Amino acid sequence: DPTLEWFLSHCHIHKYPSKSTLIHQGEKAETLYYIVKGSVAVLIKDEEGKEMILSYLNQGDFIGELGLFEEGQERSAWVRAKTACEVAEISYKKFRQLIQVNPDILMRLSAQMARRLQVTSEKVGNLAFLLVTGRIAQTLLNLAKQPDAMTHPDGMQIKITRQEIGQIVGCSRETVGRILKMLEDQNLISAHGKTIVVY
Amino acid sequence: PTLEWFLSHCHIHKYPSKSTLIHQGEKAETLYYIVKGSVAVLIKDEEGKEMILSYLNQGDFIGELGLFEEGQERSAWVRAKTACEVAEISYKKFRQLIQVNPDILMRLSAQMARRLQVTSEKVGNLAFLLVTGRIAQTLLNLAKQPDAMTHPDGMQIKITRQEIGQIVGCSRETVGRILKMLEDQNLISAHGKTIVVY
Ligand SMILES: Nc1ncnc2c1ncn2[C@@H]1O[C@@H]2COP(=O)(O)O[C@H]2[C@H]1O
Ligand SMILES: Nc1ncnc2c1ncn2[C@@H]1O[C@@H]2COP(=O)(O)O[C@H]2[C@H]1O
Ligand SMILES: Nc1ncnc2c1ncn2[C@@H]1O[C@@H]2COP(=O)(O)O[C@H]2[C@H]1O
Ligand SMILES: Nc1ncnc2c1ncn2[C@@H]1O[C@@H]2COP(=O)(O)O[C@H]2[C@H]1O
Repeated sequence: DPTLEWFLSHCHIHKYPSKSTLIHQGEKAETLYYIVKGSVAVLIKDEEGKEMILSYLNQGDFIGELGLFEEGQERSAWVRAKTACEVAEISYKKFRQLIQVNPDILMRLSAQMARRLQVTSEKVGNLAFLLVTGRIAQTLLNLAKQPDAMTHPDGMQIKITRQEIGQIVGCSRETVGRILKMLEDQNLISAHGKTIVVY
Repeated sequence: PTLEWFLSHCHIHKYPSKSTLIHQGEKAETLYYIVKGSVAVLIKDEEGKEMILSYLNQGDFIGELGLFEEGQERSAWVRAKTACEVAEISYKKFRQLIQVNPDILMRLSAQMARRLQVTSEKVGNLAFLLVTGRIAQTLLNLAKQPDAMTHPDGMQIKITRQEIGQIVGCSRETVGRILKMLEDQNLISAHGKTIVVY
């Protein structure tokens, strides 16, 4: 749309190959990003290097916004390219001028921030209230209802590794393996290889 | 100044302690601002167990999450801790104010950003730490707040075992047992409703 086209005209755009890191946790934040094309993962880590995926973000999503509103902040998480990405970037200083010219661009950003708070708060609830089986079940269901799901005779077919599931729900790949076997035993899914059919 | 201006467009109401300002699932059409008092933001499970997502205080916006897209529900319960004086304004009126001076939206968004940082950390804590570790980190977090008092042995904080339980996801009895253990390990001290984090 015209508002995003205008905003993007003020950005400089860069390509990140798959698996490259756009944002490192702890970096001093002075830059806003916007995904023109591609997908990323937002990750945090514990003291042993275990990773949890806080969110995937996709085309049309802003990234690196959390430092915009107060000076001297650090990046709160790592952001890694899941595919080749084309990403627009703009200094906080320039973005603030754009906001004065047309606050609709701040409305667009803030809308995403609000949704992220909602979704992350839901995740808190899931971790606090659900067991690992329930979190894995809900994750498989949510992934089957995503745009990139594949139609299957028996339901919706998804592509995700045990490692990635573990990183979403907070458990080892071995634990994912055991729970997935349990779910197939219950005739709720089938596991082919890296492919899972959610009935 | 800009706060004064914003408030002149609001209707201000009083809320006694324990009263619910916002109920989860209600249609969101209104923005609030805490002029005085403190609140807790809470979610519930299927068994009625409650978890505190955040405490908010004077200067905090509340009920902001439905502002940017129509037909959304309140995402959580917000309950008065102390009695509160709360400014209220329709989403429609607020959207007009933003066009006059977007600094009011910058202030609100600054809070959304902080909340996402905090809530994201909570996600990590729940995923990575056992109950003892979560209680420990909670004490550490409280010790960092502005309302924490300096003490010869560290920072003194004020919180109940029920509140800690609601924050970390465990019973008040579990909190009680673990605080005793943590004291034995020479990491904290306790006294009724007051805790010193070494
Ligand atoms: N819970 C979350 N949901 C979605 N995106 C997030 C979340 N936490 C952090 N991020 C993104 O990761 C970025 C890391 O850099 P910033 O903190 O500047 O901005 C952050 C957000 O864009
Ligand atoms: N509580 C947890 N226990 C184990 N692994 C976790 C936890 N939270 C996140 N993870 C990550 O999820 C990953 C799943 O695959 P891995 O076992 O190879 O590595 C795991 C960790 O990096
Ligand atoms: N994770 C959180 N941290 C702080 N405040 C929150 C969080 N989740 C919800 N809230 C507040 O609770 C309110 C519930 O109503 P809204 O969804 O309209 O707006 C929400 C926020 O103001
Ligand atoms: N897993 C859990 N076990 C017990 N209480 C919980 C849990 N998760 C959240 N809570 C809440 O935390 C509260 C701490 O005080 P109560 O024991 O009175 O009531 C508890 C519940 O409402």
